[PDB]
Amino acid sequence: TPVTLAKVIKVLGRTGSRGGVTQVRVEFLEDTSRTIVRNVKGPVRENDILVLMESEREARR
Amino acid sequence: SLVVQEQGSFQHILRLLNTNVDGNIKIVYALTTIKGVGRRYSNLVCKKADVDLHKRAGELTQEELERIVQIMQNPTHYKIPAWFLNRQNDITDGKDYHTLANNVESKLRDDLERLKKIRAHRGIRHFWGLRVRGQHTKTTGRRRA
Amino acid sequence: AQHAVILDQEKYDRILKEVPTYRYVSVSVLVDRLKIGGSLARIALRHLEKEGIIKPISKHSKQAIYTRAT
Amino acid sequence: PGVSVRDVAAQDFINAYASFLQRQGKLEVPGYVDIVKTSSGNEMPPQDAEGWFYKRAASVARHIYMRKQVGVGKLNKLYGGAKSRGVRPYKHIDASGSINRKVLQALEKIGIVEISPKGGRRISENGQRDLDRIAAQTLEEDE
Amino acid sequence: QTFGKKKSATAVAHVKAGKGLIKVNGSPITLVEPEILRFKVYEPLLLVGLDKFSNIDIRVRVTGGGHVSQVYAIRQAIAKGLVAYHQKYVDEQSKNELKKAFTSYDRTLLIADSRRPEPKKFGGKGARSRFQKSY
Amino acid sequence: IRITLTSTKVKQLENVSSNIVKNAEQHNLVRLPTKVLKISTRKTPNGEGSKTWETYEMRIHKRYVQIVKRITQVDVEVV
Amino acid sequence: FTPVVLATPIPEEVQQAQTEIKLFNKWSFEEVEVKDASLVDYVQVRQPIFVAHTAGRYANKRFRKAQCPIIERLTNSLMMNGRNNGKKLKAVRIIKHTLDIINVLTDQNPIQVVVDAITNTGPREDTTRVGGGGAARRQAVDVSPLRRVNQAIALLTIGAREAAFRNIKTIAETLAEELINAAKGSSTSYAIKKKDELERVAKSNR
Amino acid sequence: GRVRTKTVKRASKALIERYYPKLTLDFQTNKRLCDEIATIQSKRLRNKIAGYTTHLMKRIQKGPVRG
RNA sequence: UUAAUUGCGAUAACGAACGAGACCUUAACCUACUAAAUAGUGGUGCUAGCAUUUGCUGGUUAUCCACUUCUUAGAGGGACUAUCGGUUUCAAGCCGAUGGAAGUUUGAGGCAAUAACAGGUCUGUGAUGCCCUUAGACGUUCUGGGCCGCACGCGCGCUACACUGACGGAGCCAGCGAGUCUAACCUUGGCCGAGAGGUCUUGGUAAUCUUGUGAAACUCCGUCGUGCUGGGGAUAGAGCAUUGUAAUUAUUGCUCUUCAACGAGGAAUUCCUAGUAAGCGCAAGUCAUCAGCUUGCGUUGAUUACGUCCCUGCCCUUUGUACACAC
Ligand SMILES: [Mg+2]
Ligand SMILES: [Mg+2]
Ligand SMILES: [Mg+2]
Ligand SMILES: [Mg+2]
Ligand SMILES: [Mg+2]
Ligand SMILES: [Mg+2]
Ligand SMILES: [Mg+2]
Ligand SMILES: [Mg+2]
Ligand SMILES: [Mg+2]
Ligand SMILES: [Mg+2]
Ligand SMILES: [Mg+2]
Ligand SMILES: [Mg+2]
Repeated sequence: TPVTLAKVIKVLGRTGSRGGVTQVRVEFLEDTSRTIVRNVKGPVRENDILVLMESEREARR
Repeated sequence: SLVVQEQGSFQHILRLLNTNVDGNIKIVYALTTIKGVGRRYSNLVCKKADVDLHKRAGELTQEELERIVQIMQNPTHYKIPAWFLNRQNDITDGKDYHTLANNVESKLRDDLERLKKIRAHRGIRHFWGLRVRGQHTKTTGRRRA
Repeated sequence: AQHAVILDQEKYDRILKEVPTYRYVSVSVLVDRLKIGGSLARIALRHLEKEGIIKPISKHSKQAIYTRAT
Repeated sequence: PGVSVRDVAAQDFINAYASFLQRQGKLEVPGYVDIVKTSSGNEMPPQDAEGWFYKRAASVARHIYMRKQVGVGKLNKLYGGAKSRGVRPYKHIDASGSINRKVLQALEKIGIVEISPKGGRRISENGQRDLDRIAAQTLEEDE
Repeated sequence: QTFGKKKSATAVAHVKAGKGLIKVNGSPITLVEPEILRFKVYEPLLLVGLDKFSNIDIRVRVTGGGHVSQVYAIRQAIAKGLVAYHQKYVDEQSKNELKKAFTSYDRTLLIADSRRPEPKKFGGKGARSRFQKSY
Repeated sequence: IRITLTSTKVKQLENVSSNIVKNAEQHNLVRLPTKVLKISTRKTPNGEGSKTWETYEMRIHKRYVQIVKRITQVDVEVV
Repeated sequence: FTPVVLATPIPEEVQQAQTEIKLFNKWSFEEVEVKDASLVDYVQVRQPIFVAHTAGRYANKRFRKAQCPIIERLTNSLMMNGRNNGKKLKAVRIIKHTLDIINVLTDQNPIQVVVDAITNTGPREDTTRVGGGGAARRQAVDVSPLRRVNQAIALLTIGAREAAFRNIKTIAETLAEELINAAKGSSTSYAIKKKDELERVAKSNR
Repeated sequence: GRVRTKTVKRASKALIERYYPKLTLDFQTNKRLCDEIATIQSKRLRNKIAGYTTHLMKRIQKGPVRG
């Protein structure tokens, strides 16, 4: 069960040709120290903790 | 109600007026298995022949339902009115029947033949396969044969 | 299966083998368990409601819910 | 304890009490029952047919007590649901007139309905009496 | 003299020293029977104030709307009823003790649900929706 | 006395209502719902184009011895 | 427990539930934890409600249906496939039926074995359509704290909807026989079979 | 949605030039000031001049506004 | 920057006209005044019922006083994004919040410019140019048929494949409306009829009467049991009614009987963001009779987005052109 936590620090914006995805900066909490930009599907705002299936190697566009 | 068991006196397969009827089926509808026996007219005779409707078809005796065959082919003499009858006032003899089993198609045939040979509209219109009831015929009713 | 509409007893005192390790019982449980069809399963849920192990939790027409000898 | 019908629920009172008029047998039923549906705007004759004149007679008196004066027509509007007009839109169709009139009759043959001096049907002089009577029958063993 | 409203259902009550009988329509509240919405009507009195409503003026009658605008209307009457005899009557800090507990759960009891239904424009069976198109 | 008065415009409808509660003190002595009549037809004279509908409206507002015959001198009527 | 009465006999059962400790009418709306830290703030137990019909404006502004009592939330995704539209009263009777239809299979508060059945019904990752077109790539993107909720609802209602259809069982009996498995490691539940289906080339396309 | 047009902005500053004698940072005071000296037609018309005149006032303290 | 050629600003432009907006309409509140058997409530006179310190429920067609909260419409009040923060880039504004009946121009409409189209209408005009016809008439009337005609393709819809259902009792809740004297409109209540419907009264020119329009979905209680079944009601037979000089090619309604396809619809494709979608019925137009249509009105009341320019496509610049009957 390779999972990890991540709450969204800020919302970089949207991408996707139809406009239904958001770029987010993120971190895992205790000894926070992470920052990586994942793209996310349903609506998301600040401090929304969310899942992750590999702790790094995010994307863009 | 509550549970009984009963002995082996139930049946599937039971032929009554040339038509076998399923027995595992509850009663008043296993009667509609006969042409001419609808639901209004099946619901009534079997109460004005004094039977309990909660029972499936598997019970009963011949004169418990000869109670119904002489009811159904001679109902004018059994307190059921004339507006329940698929043939009332006739046109051959003026007396009111109830066409049943085979009798429906046959005295339907007479109804069509009486018009088809008189060259009435409905007569040769029936003889063509077209709608006798005045409905539109361009937009509707196509795939068929 | 083709299912059944009367109350002999082949697996129908499995109609009395009718509680342990399957608590909830109602019409749907009766028909499924390699068993009856479900219109005599309504007087029967009325029959063991009369005096049986099944006790009513549910007060409504559309579904009855009955449990074990809890 | 000072019981009117308004303090007993409708269904269990209208129904379990309608069995009282069976218990007595002061009937005057029409006898054309076993051939009726209560409306053109429905399809099957009433399921039971062993009763339901009591339930109907209960029902009308409950509304007649609960308000001032009733009429034969308004009975048809009330019970009459929607005719399944087949393949066309459903509509409100009124109910059987003969059915409802013959219950507004057979109820002042018992002393529960009056014939309002204004026209219509008043709850009778003694109707306001025996209706509240069945309340404490039902209530004082239903708490 | 309190209001009650959901859409076109309106419910009425009154303010003076009272009875104990809490009357719905004429058939008192005990059973109203849109069967399970009874807890909708029961709801107000239960945060605080469970009794001494034998000095209480609660007759309520409902007209208009339907089987659920009336249930929402009557609670709009009853709840505003209590804080009504707490205006220049038994202390007004209790107004701010009920308007406190009612409104801090307010499922449209003190403040009327403003939601009214939209006029339908032509070319459709609706205010917003439209007939089907064919090119 | 009892008068019932009606018109479509409201001003000269209420320039008599006030003008009669002031003859009410002529020797220091003693609103209906508005009816909207709706005609709803098509804008187009023939049959063409977008199927466009158009409601019109009439607004009808109604209200309610020697001095009697010299008070009646908008739709005036009294009984 | 403060039993008390007035001129209208108040049924005793009502007075000993709410004013004693402000419950829901039968089921203890009281403390029930969420077994997924990302639904912290995305679930509305406490404040309790006695009936699942608090008709309120949870739509005209955006995120508010987060604050809707998360049990009235699901009583809404049931009244559809077209015929059942409207008809909340038909829906809320299915839920209070299903609660003790659940409760007759091991006790302790079915108000949780529903939420215990959505945290493992939320798809962690998901895959959607690139600009592309025909030759379009399927890049994975992780899933929202609120989408994981919204969609595990309609996923759960749907599985019941199409299994109640034409089968002898009841609609309350279906989603009861479906909510329970999603409590953990279902492997035999419709909505779980779809969340686990939906995580497809999921941690690979990232 | 909420952009006031030159009908208000011209009229709203048409006052502040002739009546900075008086005029306040509170809306409802100017509300009932307006119709005394102006000839606005509708209430919504006046309430929007007032809402902006007050807005120019709530900011007039800290630096004069162009024009 | 705004929904906005809406504003801030920037400026060889300045100052101005229409369009946007303002406006008018309707939906929200209002314990503020004026007020009321054509609207209600409370009280009281008189009376039914229930248990009895007098309590519940009614009736009370002036049975007298009082009230104006529900209801009607006059005069008006009210929101102006007020206030507080976050934000801006000085600004115009945008975002959050508290407050509030109300904070997407508050919700929804009416109005709507310049230039155009060979768009549609001479089948609305006793509007009309020219042409054709004018007595064996293309005028007009009368009789009778057709516009409905059925190997087939398509557009708007109605009804359904069911167990969140059908049916039977039962509960019982709206709003917008229309309605009769050079006359027979809307119809309560009494009987008769299983029904459709029949009949002798009756009220209303209508906040009064029909009408609380006791609508339908819906709600409580039962029956049915998975398969074309009691789902579905097409087709057709027989009989009874209603409209109308006239029902045949069934006008429509009713009764019994007959009981088809349809087991959730391929490629395609419409509509929709809140009391909205969809479900449900009702009135009005039509109308002698006939709604599966339309114009509205309320009842039940969600899911899903509060985003993009991918497709379809509008607007504003800049750009290229061999286009100008304009890709
Ligand atoms: Mg009914
Ligand atoms: Mg009905
Ligand atoms: Mg094409
Ligand atoms: Mg234009
Ligand atoms: Mg042309
Ligand atoms: Mg011409
Ligand atoms: Mg034609
Ligand atoms: Mg079309
Ligand atoms: Mg059927
Ligand atoms: Mg039903
Ligand atoms: Mg399109
Ligand atoms: Mg038409």
